[PDB]
Amino acid sequence: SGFRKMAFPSGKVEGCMVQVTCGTTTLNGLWLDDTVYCPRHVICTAEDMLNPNYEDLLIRKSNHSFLVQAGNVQLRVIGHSMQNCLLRLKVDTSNPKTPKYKFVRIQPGQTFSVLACYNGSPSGVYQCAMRPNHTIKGSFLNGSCGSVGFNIDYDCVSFCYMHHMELPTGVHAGTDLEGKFYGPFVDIQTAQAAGTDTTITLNVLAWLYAAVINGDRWFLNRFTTTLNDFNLVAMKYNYEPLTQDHVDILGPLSAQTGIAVLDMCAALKELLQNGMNGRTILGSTILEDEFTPFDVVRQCSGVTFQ
Ligand SMILES: O=C[C@H](Cc1cnc[nH]1)NC[C@H]1C[C@@H]2CCCC[C@H]2CN1C(=O)c1ccc(-c2ccccc2)cc1
Repeated sequence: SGFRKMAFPSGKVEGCMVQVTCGTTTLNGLWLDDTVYCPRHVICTAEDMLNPNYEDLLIRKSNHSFLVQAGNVQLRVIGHSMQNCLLRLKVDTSNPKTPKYKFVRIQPGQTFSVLACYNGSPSGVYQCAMRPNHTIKGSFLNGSCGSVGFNIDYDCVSFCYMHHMELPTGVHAGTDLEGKFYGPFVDIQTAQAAGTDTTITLNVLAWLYAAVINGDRWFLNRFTTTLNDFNLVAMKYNYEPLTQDHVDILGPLSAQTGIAVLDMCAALKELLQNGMNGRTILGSTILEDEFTPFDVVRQCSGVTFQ
């Protein structure tokens, strides 16, 4: 029993973190095979960041303008190219700890684990969701750029995030591993701000199913709702509209608990209208939205408690 935010074991990623230095900037890169991936702003000073031109900044560097460290070993760069917002550096050695892996662009609402690194050295791990406004509520200090996000299935690591910047509200933005930002953000130190965010409805429902699988049913009710009357209520409380594809996604959880997804939407609609009356769900006093349906099935018993 119990339900916690849970990150994937981080060993396979820890064996890929390195340190990358260009001039006086140092940050983290990701060493798979014979490439090292890192934020392309490692080639910038503080002042360049106001208005950089990366193409023009990069033609000015050589292979030996980049220093790559892996533990105590110096790795020798033999090639470099820019890919959108990342650099790929080719190094003279193939990472012997490279895991089976793939690169994925995750979609708002999905979750992943982040290995926070400083100077190529892993310091912590936590789980977070991609918000609808394309930020994440990370925990990151200066020097954490190049820290990655990932999911693990079987033995295969799906890398899906690289950390590039922190926004004024204290949220974090970054890219996939082909260098394309998540959201409307760019690697320029120019006024930028998180767009308004929304509660991830699919996840709240998934988490209410969790609560039922463990054995708690206090927040259910006798009512059902149409999809459409749900949404009139959802918008008013700044929840994402529920779509039929989100309803189909919840099928398995609906089936494990015998609660119909709309019936759960009526449960939620009533939670939104009345509060929780000082009660809790899975230990929380507030509706939680950073567990996906897949996160609930992965963590919960396949046998409902009742
Ligand atoms: O390496 C980590 C940081 C990101 C981060 C820090 N804390 C959590 N995450 N890298 C931020 C870098 C690069 C980034 C690229 C996108 C546009 C914003 C920049 C911000 N970065 C700077 O180098 C930077 C640091 C400090 C200031 C600053 C300091 C004092 C007053 C105003 C600005 C401006 C830029």
